[PDB]
Amino acid sequence: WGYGKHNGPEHWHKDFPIAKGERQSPVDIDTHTAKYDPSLKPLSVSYDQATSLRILNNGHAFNVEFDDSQDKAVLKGGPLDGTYRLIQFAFHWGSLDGQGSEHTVDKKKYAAELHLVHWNTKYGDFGKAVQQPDGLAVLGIFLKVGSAKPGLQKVVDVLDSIKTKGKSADFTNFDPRGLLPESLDYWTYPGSLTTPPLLECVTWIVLKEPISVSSEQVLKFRKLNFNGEGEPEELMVDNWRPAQPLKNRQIKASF
Repeated sequence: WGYGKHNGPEHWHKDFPIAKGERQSPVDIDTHTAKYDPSLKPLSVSYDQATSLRILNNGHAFNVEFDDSQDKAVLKGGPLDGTYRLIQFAFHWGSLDGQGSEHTVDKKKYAAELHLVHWNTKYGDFGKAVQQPDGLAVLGIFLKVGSAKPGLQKVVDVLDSIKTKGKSADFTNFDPRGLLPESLDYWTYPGSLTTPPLLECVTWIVLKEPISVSSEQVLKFRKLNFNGEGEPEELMVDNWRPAQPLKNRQIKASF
C-alpha cells in the first residue's frame, strides 16, 4: 500500500476491507452542521514531562516516538474517558501548499496535518488499545503556510538524516508543547486510523486553530523519500487520504 496510482488510497480496500466501513477517517468538517455540545469539557494536555526518543522514516511518513512506559505525556478531558498517553506524532503533507491535510474544514485543505497519537492506559499497551473502540485518541492540528514555527525547526534540521525508508535518528529532548496552537477549541467525532490497518478505534479531536509554518519548513518535508536507499528516488509528497463518508456519525464542537 502507498499513495501512488497503483497502490493508492483507492486500492487499500483490497487488502484492508474495513477501508469502506462505518467509521472511516478522515472526513470533511461541515462547520454549519457540527453540533455545539455544552457538555464537552476542556481538553487537558500534560506534556511537560515528555520524553522523545527518535525520529524515523517508515516509508509513508516520519514519526517522532516517545517513551510511553509511564504517564509522562498525557491527554485527558474533552470527550475522553480516562488517560491517554502520547506514543507518537506524525505528519501528512502535499506537493503544493493547496493540499495536504487529511481532515478538511468546509472543504478547505491545509498545507499539512499533525497527528499526536495517544492510547488508553486502561488497555495496558498500544497493541491492545487498537483492538478497542475507545482505544486511541488522535489530536489533529492543521498547518498553514505563513510565518516560521520556532518549535518545528528541531524536526526540520534532522530530516536530512532520515531521508530514506528505514532510516531513524536518536531524537531526544523534543518538546511537543512547541507545536500547539494558542487555542484548544476543537471538533470531535469517532473514527479510525488514516493509514492501514485503518482500525476503527479512534476518538478524533481536531483543533479549530491551525499553526503557521514557513514555506521553507514545509519545503524540507517534500525532500523526504518514499523509497529505501539505493532505489529509484520517489519524493514523499501527498501522503494523505481523501475524505470519507460521514455516514450518520455526527461531529461535535466544544465551541
